[PDB]
Amino acid sequence: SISSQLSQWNYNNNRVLLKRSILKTQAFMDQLQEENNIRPIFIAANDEREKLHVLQLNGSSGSSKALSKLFHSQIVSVTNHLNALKKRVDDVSSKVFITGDVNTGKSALCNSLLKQRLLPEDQLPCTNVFSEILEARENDGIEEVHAIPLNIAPTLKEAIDMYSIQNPKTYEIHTLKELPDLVPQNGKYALLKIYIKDDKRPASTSLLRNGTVDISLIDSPGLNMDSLQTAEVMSRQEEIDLVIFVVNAENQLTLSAKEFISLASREKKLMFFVVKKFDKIRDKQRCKELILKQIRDLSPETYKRAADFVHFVSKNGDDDPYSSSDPDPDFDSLEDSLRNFVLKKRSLSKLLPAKTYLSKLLSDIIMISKSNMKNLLSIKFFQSLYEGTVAQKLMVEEINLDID
Ligand SMILES: Nc1nc2c(ncn2[C@@H]2O[C@H](COP(=O)(O)OP(=O)(O)O)[C@@H](O)[C@H]2O)c(=O)[nH]1
Ligand code: BEF
Ligand SMILES: [K+]
Ligand SMILES: [Mg+2]
Repeated sequence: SISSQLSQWNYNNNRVLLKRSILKTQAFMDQLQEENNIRPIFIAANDEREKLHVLQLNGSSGSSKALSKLFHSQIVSVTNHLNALKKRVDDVSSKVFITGDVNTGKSALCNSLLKQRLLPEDQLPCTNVFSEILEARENDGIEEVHAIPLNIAPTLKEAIDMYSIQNPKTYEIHTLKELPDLVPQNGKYALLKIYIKDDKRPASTSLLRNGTVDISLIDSPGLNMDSLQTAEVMSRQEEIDLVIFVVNAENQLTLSAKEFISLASREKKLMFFVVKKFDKIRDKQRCKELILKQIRDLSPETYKRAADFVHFVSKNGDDDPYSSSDPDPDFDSLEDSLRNFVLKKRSLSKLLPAKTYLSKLLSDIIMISKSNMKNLLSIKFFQSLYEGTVAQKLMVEEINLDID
């Protein structure tokens, strides 16, 4: 159809423009890394309103060689993030990350979205290993679990990245119902690839076989369990396009939740907030007000669109209650907003994280440049960098993603 073809043509245009800005911005990062290597860069002391958005420098030239090394590792971190964004902008699929504190109902929500009791769901801490659900066409139609062993690479990210269906040395095969035995084994597995078919449902009601976009769901291990587990959730975030953040109604957004949201918000201006266990709350209106106020503070653009992105969903499994015909307008409304965001609003759902991150990073570089401008060799460098990064930020702000 016309409006579908129009979204595709707009999506391709925006993807071209963002890729171009990513490459230019990486060059500025490379230029800043070389300059700092020969003449360490002055870092100003920032109050809270003027704190940098992406370049996390705990230290300043007034109060803090060791500052130079923190800067270098900051640029490396940003470079890795820009590469991850560039991979995502070029990837046709949409990866959805379902995360939150332990025991908020993450796996129950994934079962809800898949309309079956597939992922282990339990009163006590359960999911210790990233569980990615994909349609089985990627695995030649075969429904099974590929369990990626930690011991195939030095780091979990590297184990994940060397997995190939074509190379059996990178995974163990297991049946779908071995999953309750697999998801606790974070001392053994980096990640579970869970391949399923959904052949009895039409594309209109099938999330994984929707017929226009390849989607995978990643069920996260919980926040606030272990330092290593939290660090892995923090870094998996930048390799995924969309976050669904799951909130326990009794606790609202805890400090561990806010630390994740605040880190993800460097690129994810928009994200879903799904509040579970609201059915248990006695003072429902006071609870709802608390949650909404925290979202306003942590994710103001999500708050403006709260009707599309904030949902209260009590569906859980503790005959299959996830494919039951019983009416559930709360879940139905979440499923509809998710499909609309992912399938129809691709420029926003896929590409807004790239624009948001570039905008904030260019801002930071603009601030550093202004701070480092009147050796005189260094003066000319920061004048060129100021003028170039200013122009690039204006170009990124030109890119209009709200065209669907
Ligand atoms: N009453 C109620 N129980 C829920 C809800 N969501 C999840 N549960 C239950 O809470 C427990 C934890 O769910 P689980 O999905 O394992 O949470 P996860 O650890 O965050 O993945 C399970 O017993 C679920 O059945 C909800 O909205 N209401
Ligand atoms: F019990 Be975990 F938060 F899936
Ligand atoms: K649990
Ligand atoms: Mg779980």
